[PDB]
Amino acid sequence: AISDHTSRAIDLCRNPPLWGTDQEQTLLGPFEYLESIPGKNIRSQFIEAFNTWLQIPQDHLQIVGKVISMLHTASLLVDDIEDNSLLRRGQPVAHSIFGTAQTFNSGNYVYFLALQEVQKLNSPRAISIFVDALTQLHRGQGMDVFWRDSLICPTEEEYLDMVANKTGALFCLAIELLQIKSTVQLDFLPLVRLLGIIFQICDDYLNLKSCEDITEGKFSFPIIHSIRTKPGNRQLINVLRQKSKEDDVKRFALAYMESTQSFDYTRDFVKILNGEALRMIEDLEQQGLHRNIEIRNILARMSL
Amino acid sequence: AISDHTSRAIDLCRNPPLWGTDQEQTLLGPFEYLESIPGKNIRSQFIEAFNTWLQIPQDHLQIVGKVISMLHTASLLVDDIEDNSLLRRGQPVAHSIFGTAQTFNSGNYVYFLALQEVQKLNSPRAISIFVDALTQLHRGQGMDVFWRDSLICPTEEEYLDMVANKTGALFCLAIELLQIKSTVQLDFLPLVRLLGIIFQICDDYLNLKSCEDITEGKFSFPIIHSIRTKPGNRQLINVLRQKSKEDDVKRFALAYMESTQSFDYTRDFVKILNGEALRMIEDLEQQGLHRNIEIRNILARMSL
Amino acid sequence: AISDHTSRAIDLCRNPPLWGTDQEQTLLGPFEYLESIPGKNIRSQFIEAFNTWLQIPQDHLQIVGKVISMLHTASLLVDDIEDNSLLRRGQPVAHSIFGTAQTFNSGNYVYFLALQEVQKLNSPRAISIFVDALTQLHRGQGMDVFWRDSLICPTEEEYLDMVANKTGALFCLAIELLQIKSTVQLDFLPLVRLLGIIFQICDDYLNLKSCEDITEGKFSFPIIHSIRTKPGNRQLINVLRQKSKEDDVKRFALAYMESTQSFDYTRDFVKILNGEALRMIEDLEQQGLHRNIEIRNILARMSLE
Amino acid sequence: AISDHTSRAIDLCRNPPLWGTDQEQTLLGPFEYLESIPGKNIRSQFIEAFNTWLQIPQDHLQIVGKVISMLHTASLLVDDIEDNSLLRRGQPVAHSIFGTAQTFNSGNYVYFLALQEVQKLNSPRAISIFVDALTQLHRGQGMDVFWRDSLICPTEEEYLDMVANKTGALFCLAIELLQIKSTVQLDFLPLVRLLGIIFQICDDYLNLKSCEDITEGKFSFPIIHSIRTKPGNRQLINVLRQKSKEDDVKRFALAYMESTQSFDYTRDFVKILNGEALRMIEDLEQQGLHRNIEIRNILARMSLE
Amino acid sequence: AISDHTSRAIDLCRNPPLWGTDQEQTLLGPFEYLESIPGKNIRSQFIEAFNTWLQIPQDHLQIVGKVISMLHTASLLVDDIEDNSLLRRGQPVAHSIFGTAQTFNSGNYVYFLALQEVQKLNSPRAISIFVDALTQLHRGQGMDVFWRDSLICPTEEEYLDMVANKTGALFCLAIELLQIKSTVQLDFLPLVRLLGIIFQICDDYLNLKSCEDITEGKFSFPIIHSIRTKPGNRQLINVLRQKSKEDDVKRFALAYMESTQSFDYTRDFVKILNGEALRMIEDLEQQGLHRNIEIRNILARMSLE
Amino acid sequence: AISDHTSRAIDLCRNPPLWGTDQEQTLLGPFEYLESIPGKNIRSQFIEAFNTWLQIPQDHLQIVGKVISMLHTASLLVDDIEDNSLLRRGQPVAHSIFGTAQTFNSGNYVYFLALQEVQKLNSPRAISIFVDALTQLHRGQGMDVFWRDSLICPTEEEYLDMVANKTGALFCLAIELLQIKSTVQLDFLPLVRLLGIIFQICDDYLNLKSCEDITEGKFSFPIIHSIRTKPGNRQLINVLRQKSKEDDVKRFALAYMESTQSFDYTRDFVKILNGEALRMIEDLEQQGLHRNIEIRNILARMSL
Repeated sequence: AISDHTSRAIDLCRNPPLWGTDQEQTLLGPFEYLESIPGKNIRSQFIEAFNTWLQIPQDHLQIVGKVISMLHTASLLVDDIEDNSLLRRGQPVAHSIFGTAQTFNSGNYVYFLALQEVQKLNSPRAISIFVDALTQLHRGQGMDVFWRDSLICPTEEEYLDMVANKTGALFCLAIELLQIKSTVQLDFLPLVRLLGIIFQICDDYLNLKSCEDITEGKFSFPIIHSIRTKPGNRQLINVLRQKSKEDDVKRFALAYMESTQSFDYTRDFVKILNGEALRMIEDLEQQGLHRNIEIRNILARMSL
Repeated sequence: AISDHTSRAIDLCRNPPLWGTDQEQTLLGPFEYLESIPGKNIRSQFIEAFNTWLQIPQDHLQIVGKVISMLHTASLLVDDIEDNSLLRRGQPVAHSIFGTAQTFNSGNYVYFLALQEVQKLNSPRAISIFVDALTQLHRGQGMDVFWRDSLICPTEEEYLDMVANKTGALFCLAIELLQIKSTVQLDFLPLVRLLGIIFQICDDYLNLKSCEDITEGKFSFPIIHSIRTKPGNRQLINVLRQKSKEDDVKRFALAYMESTQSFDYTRDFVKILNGEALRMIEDLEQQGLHRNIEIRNILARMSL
Repeated sequence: AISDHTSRAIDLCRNPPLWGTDQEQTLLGPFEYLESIPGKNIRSQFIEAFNTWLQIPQDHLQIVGKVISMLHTASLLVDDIEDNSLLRRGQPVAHSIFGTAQTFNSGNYVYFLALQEVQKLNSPRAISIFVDALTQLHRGQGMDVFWRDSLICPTEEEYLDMVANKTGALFCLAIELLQIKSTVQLDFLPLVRLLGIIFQICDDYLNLKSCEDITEGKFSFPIIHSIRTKPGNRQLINVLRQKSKEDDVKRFALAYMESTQSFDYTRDFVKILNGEALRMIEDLEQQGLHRNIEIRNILARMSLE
Repeated sequence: AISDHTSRAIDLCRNPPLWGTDQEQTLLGPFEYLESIPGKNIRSQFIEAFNTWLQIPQDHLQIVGKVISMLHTASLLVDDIEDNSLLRRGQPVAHSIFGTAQTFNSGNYVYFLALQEVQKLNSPRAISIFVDALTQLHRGQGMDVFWRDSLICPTEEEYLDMVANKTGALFCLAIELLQIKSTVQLDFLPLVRLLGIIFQICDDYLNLKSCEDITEGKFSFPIIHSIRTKPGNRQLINVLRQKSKEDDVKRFALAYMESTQSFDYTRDFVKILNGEALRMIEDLEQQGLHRNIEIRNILARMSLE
Repeated sequence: AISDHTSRAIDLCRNPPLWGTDQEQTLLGPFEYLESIPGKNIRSQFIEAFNTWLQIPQDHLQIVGKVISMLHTASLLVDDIEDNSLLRRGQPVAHSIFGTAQTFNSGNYVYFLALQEVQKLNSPRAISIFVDALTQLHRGQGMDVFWRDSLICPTEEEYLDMVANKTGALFCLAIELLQIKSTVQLDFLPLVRLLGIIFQICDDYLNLKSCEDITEGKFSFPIIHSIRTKPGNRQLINVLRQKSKEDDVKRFALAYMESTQSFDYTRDFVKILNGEALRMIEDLEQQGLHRNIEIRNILARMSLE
Repeated sequence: AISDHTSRAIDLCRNPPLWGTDQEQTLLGPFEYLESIPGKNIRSQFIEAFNTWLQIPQDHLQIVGKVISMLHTASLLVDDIEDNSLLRRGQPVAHSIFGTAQTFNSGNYVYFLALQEVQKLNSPRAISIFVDALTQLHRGQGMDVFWRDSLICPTEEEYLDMVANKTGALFCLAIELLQIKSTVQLDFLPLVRLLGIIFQICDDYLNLKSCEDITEGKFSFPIIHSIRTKPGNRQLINVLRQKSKEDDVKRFALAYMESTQSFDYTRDFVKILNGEALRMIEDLEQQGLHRNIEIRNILARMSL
């Protein structure tokens, strides 16, 4: 009896087995669960906005879109595990059904599957950009969680660097992966970085004053400004550390934020940055590129 | 002074900052904490033993050892936080001091730093092997977590394929990385897979009999044999489900496993596998290599 | 002194004492607590509906009703302890007030008091039926607990067999206890078994739609259908394993069940079973019995339309 | 699809299935686990000792022994669940492996299996005795649990009545089941009641001084004496209420009980009871029976001197 | 090295050091925490109301008010830690931030500081009243804790005597301290005792029906009445023993108390006591005192109608 | 019905009831338990030593002894509650049987009963000294607890004055309450203070040469000296913050204490103090008091 078992073990050692579809369906549970929920789909619009300038074939666009979607969904899974959230897109979080271990494993597995997808493009530069983007994203996530846990308020420059590490990396990688097969070889990166900063700043106001950040202890842009500009009071720190859900705490925080006139400061920053972005877009058009209605639509569609 | 700020932000957008040491130091906290504690360090012996046949320079050996050490330590962090452990190498786990999210981020960051290090060898084959090994490791870890959480006892074959995915991948990657700059191009992979299987089985035996697997609900070789030898008895599986810390339950589990004669089965299994490994070694030496005392020493060191 | 105490003990050994009323009132605490809360009382209507066909005297009817009520309440106590519930009939459970040991003891004591009450009828058949019914009830409860604890989804046939063991036994015992003193000696067992299955399926459906089963991790008819209809998807099985008390998880589970079309399956099942039950009722009446409005009313009260 | 399922359900309603061995093995897990552990088995010797006087065939003896063993093991399971114990016979309790619900269901199922086994003897007297014994056992267990939970110290007479209900019922049932087929129709009940009282008192003494009762907050014979002899001191009762696992508290409790001189009281009590039991035995032998060495050996084994 | 240190030690022995403020502020942490939070301040109204009949100077009034405030706050700290409370005056308890030993020490230190402040009035009678009042308070607190821990329901008379010791002592001491310098030398003590009893009963009523007493297992007036009127029912006692935090158990307890009709009993009790207090007030005014609006106001404020 | 109960309540208000013995036996229960265990009764010998000079009647001596015994036992109860101890005089602590609330109430009740006993002496001075001594004791206990729980190491002088507040107060009170009826009227107080400090230092020394202070976190004289010198190596501090009972965690502390040679420090300290105390006894002997060898016997009996 033991001889047959040992022989089978040795034979499998000589000839490794083949991966099956059922096991892959087991390992990709949380990923599919979070992918089934409909979303905003901003990155697809961002990608098709830049294709009027580049004009690459279709299959390359499909591959890039697939890679970006995979990476974004995996990042969402891991980030929700880290921040201890409770809802996402109006539905329960993935680890409220499957657990922490399964969700973490699924996210990492999706990362490496996405890396496997890039190798079929046959370009070392693609591997280089992929690795650098992933390193930047992990740096940004680590700094965000470190600041949240240690209760040390960052300055504006540190927060902007963290945001450029955490959010703009995917946009920059998506734009750089398209330029491989294009005949246009200008430099689009500053525009993409500015757009990422604008997007992140806009989604920190429209989350409070059309408040889960207070409940989760987030350090957002208006919160940082309010903390820094008036160090004479220590009520916002205590409110953030309490992690309360009652409406009284949220109302108090909203009243204190309104008192210090932070919202107008955010509005002015966004309006100056938007003007600079429009100037950047205009400057690129005289280098030999046609007008871009879609990029202006994307820029104007969000504003404070 | 909005225009003093906006200018700084736009300047950083056009010219990105540089990563600092005081930030990499805090992103690598748990990694260095776990690396400080010394361990068995078996992989270094495994690498040095195989170097007799390959005979490669020293810088390559140092690079490969560093990569393997980083991968193993990151895997240890992630596995410890997934399995809900309390001690590691006789000291408290790293995630009881720094937290969960910090350990997660440190592990992933170490993965991608190791990927960056491999890129310096200037070889696409290295990237291919690295990606395949990481995919295999994540597959194995996911299968372990699934079986443990949902309470199904795997068969012997499924457990062996799982163990090959989780454990033998690192050994195979380490051996394949050295062969790039080596002049002998035989096939060592079956031997490495068999050695990995032997290592895992011996570890599973030594953990119980010289009991955290009983407390954590792990499925091991003796536990699988004891459960499947008497399918009409449901005592061991219930003990695994309760997840108890009491010593009486552990003593009862050990007595029950001794009743079904599982440890003898494990010993005979390992003996046959060791005989096959020695025959495999002797087969290679007839193709034009020299006698290797180190591999025989490491093989005979762990006999049950 | 020691002599007086020893003499009293020896005398009590020779002549045992008599049971009192205070101690019985102490031992019957949880039973009276659960009995004081008003309920639906479907079994009384079930007994009164079949009495039209049998036409037995009144005293036998009172005795049988009392026995059935005792057994039902004791089973409810034990079941509520085993399933780890929090509310019954809108009120706290008995073991949230009296503890677990007292409730266990009271339930078993009521079982054996009910067995004592049957003995006064002077019929061995009553003892046989009582023993068989209690054995079946314990078998069903044990299988339910085993499946819930070990996390195995039963097949539809296994679930139906467990339901027949756990729920229909009381109905069968109630109907057979009446036939001892009746001049009608036909066979009513298939009808009562079908009625019990219909009762349980309707209760399972009405628990969720119109969600403590999701919180307790129970395996019901729609949950089994939803789990087995898409074996490659493992969301409902994980939701059951987590034992959540949040509303969003319950809403997600209900939406997922609606995606697989389980409630329609349950409705069609119940419709076909009701048709068969009406056919069975009509063939009995052709054998010499009268028309029964009450059985039709109790059958038509539970229509998932 | 739906038609086949409905037809199968209806057919199983008409023809019920058969119980399998695979499910009886599942339901009888804890019972077999506790049965595998060896024990003293005093009841077998108790049955053998009385058979010298009665001289009944062997098959009846085997049946009675089986029934008594089943009842004893089920009562042990339920008592261990209710007592919050940790070890039995040097091994973990059953509900530390299987849970509480499965153990309770197994105990009740074994009760009803034992009741089924009695029915094959074809005697109404057996059923009567069985029901009375089970009622007495449940009364005793309930009274013990109530006193322990509510922190009321019973008097000596109340404790002795509870002990007679809890322990002596099995001995009485065992002796009376043998007398159905015997030609000796004397009265043995006072002797068996006295023997049960002696058994329980000796066990209570040997548990502490050859201390889980102190950890479980029990009210035993020496504890009752120590509490009642000095009503102005409230140290032992507080120690019982704290439910401590430390050795210092147990040593303090033993020292305090030695200060009260309770163990001597227990020894003198047991000595007088043993003398009365021997007198009772000798009274029976002048009515026509022979000398019984076995009962004298059983009596003399339990001397606290 | 060791010839200087010794010199400093002997120097301190010959001339002791002087107590400093930076340590006194450390020893008075929890006291200032609890004193900063605003309160009802009923005792100030009680003192001001009785001053109309006495007409003493202002400095004495300030001293007496300070003493009473310190005593009340220290008692609040000690009870709060004894009763395992979680909230006080809508804010977290002091011992959840500063620890337990610190609050213990602060309470005792405030007791003895208050004793030191009474020595300034230069009167032995003040010391006598202070010692008697503190002894009475400790007796009452001890009896309350004993009854709560041992699970014994006091009778109405025992509860009333404990309340008189626990609550009325402070009022009696406050009135007797003011009368030292007053020129009116009648007996006001029975009225003060009646007022204290009324205040405690009203607080017990308002705590439940305007429920932490249920969570902590306290025995109050309605709870005692409900337990004692139906001694054969053991639901409220068990609810108290479980020490639950759920809302369902509290709702059930309130419904049970309403079934017994305890709140009407409390209301009638308070009404009759109020009438007697008003008659007592009117009796004193016929001996040569003026009309007192304030005492009538504070008496009519404690009406449960 | 209601009328009878209301009449009884009003009658009780008119004529208050009388205290009973069955209630005193319930509130003075956690105390009579501790009073039964035999002890060293050092204070009785200390009182009897000083009576060879004062020559007072017997009744006053009995009263003073009773008062001191009550105060000491109540202080022991409260101290054991505060410091979270497990044993006292080889027996379980009182609050391991009766709970915390009952023991605290018993201690305070005994304090006030002892105060009631002093009033029978008919002397305002007695009340004054009683109140001052109780205040000093509470100050000392509070300062110790604060230092122990806040983990701030004190210096030598503040520790010494805390000890004078905590321990010497009872000795000073006992001696002062004896001089009321004595014709001899000099100043014995500095001798009493020095004797108290010597007693405390000797007991603290013998505690580690006869062990639970390390487990609890007591700041001994050798521990204070060890932390003062070597203002480096935070191991005795941390050892005193792990509250561990393992032999190992204590096997080290004794070695670390012996490394700095604190034994010689304590021995020299106590020898100098003993010489000073002997000299102080000699000087007082010249004012006309008879030779007294009881005090010298009680000083030499506990001497290093």
